[PDB]
Amino acid sequence: GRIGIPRERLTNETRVAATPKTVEQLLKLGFTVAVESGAGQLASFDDKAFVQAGAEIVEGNSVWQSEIILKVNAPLDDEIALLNPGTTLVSFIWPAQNPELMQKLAERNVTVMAMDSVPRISRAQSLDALSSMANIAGYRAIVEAAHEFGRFFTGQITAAGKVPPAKVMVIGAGVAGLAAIGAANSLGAIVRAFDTRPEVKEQVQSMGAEFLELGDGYAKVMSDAFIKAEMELFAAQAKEVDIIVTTALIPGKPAPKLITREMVDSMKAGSVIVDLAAQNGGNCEYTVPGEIFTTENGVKVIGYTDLPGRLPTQSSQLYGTNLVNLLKLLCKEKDGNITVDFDDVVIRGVTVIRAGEITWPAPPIQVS
Amino acid sequence: HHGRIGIPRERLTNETRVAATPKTVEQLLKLGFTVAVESGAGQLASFDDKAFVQAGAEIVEGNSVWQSEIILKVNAPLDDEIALLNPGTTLVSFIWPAQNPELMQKLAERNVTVMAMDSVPRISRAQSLDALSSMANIAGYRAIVEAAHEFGRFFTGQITAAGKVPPAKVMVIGAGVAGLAAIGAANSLGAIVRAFDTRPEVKEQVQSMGAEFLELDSDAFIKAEMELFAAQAKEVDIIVTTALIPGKPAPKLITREMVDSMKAGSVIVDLAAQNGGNCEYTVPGEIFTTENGVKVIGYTDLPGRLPTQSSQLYGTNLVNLLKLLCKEKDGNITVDFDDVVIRGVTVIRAGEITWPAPPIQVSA
Repeated sequence: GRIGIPRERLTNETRVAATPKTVEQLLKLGFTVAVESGAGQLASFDDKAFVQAGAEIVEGNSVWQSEIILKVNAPLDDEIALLNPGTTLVSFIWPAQNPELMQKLAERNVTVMAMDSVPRISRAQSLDALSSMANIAGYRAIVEAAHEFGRFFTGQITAAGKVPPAKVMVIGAGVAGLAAIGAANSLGAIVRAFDTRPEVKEQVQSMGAEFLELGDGYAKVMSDAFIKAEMELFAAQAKEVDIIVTTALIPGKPAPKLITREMVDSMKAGSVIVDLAAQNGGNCEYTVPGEIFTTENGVKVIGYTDLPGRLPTQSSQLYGTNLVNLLKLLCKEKDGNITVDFDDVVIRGVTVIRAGEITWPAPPIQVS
Repeated sequence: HHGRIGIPRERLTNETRVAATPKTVEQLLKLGFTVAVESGAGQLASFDDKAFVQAGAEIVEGNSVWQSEIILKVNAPLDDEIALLNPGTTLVSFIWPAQNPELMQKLAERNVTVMAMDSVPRISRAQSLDALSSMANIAGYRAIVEAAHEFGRFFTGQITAAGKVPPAKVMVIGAGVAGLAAIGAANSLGAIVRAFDTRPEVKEQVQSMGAEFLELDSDAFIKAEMELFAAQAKEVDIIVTTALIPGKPAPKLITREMVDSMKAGSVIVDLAAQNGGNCEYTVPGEIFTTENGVKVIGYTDLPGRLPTQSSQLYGTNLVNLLKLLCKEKDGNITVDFDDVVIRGVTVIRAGEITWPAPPIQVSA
């Protein structure tokens, strides 16, 4: 029952699937652990920190001689061949967006658990890698914004006068949005947030932010009238806020253009936009994914797509913990053995390949 | 023109600040002056020509800015700028007369008056003019912004579904203006802050910010001070060090061995870098990453990395000096050497060197 933690080989990836702390937890579940030399380096975990935790350090491709492989990103083409039959791989996969990856992994005769496919039910929250990375992203977004911003975020009285607080608008109050509201409010900004779902109002307000206000709900938010009013709201806000964080991103779909060139052009010089939808084209029309773009009117549009990789220690610890929590479901006894029980809707949801046969997608959850 | 203030574009390599903003321009006109800003002077600080024009300034090209009765700058004029200073002009900028006798001589020969913003006496009624404090305040804030950007973990403690994350631990060395601003920024990010200062009178300030005022236990004092830092280096994630006296080599307070003992991924922001740094690993102008994975931030331009704020506060410092110099609000400068504040700041008066000012009793 050996778990292998490979070094992440996707260029510029800084995260690792286990930390010294998560390795201790993995051993308490009866597994042994091998970590590939250098795997945690960019996340500030040296080989010897892993050895202190009770892992064995291995070089080269011998980490792939393991019953279980825990990774962040999916095996590259040249890593798929190193998966041996009967191995359980746990990583991000994105099966819906990667049919060819699925076929390649299936031929290897492994069991694959995609961390993007954890069911969004209450009991799976300790396993939800998407929420873990989103929460880090929202915090990191405000750090990135403070870095690029040329003014105090924090209102204060100095001898040379009273400085006002920065004004921050956050579009989308899902997990990333809320984290951004939280970090912004801690820095003493006047925070404002918009979300199409009225249910989140009370949550947004408890964090200290203003909830912005403008045939089922779905039709409503899709209608020309609502979309016109929403664009008007954003145009007006753009004129008075210093920082905008946009988070409206659905996996696999192009991101909606909520912040147009014209809105950004209306902004005060030195303002910052952090576009957390950059990996799907961005919520902002000026966004160049992977980069900061500066407009003619002096606005910095931040479009990095690796915010969690920019908090690599935190992301590795939280993601690693998500994996521990999945393995707690897989290994209820002492004991180092994995049981893929499809009667557990969380397991069923996450398991996208089982012994060489594609089991994705799972059915709608319908429980008695 | 008489009563015209010229705001030149800064020429110093990589300078992003400007000596006036649209808001200070509004204040300057309220004092009876007119204002010419050299085109682009505010660009790097996010003040475009149009914002100055909207505030009431006139935009001028290159040299025209020097045809003003008053010139406000950040950095001292370069040789080719000095030659464009006309007799009777009043120049306000950082000057650093001790470090620059040659410059003092060249300005004197132009028969100008010079107010050195580094020479504001450290008495309480001059706080609103103290450009050194404005900049130190900015640097402490920005030091924490740089630390958070480079740090690979949450500063802020947090309960998550995937675990409870403790807050970052921050040690600030020196609780003068910059140290206190660092404390404040770190607090805003939810960090546990500890601070050390040799002056016991800052204890209540530090404790009032919810920070721990570290205690000890001349060669006995230094050794116990180094033992505190060595012990704290093993526990904290971020060290901000601020022990700097203008014109003097910075004491090495954090040694290579101390940094070598820290948790990997830790960050040091060394605000004494411009005088060699308090950290032995510091490389002024750069981040140096140690073999054990600690980032040592040695930037010497923290205020230039917050240029909009730096310009605003410094520009206000200049307004407040002109409020003293222009009591009638009529666009006329009157230098009154009975006021110790003006006597201190005035380093050349109409061609005559007046620095150093007679000895004075002060603060800190």
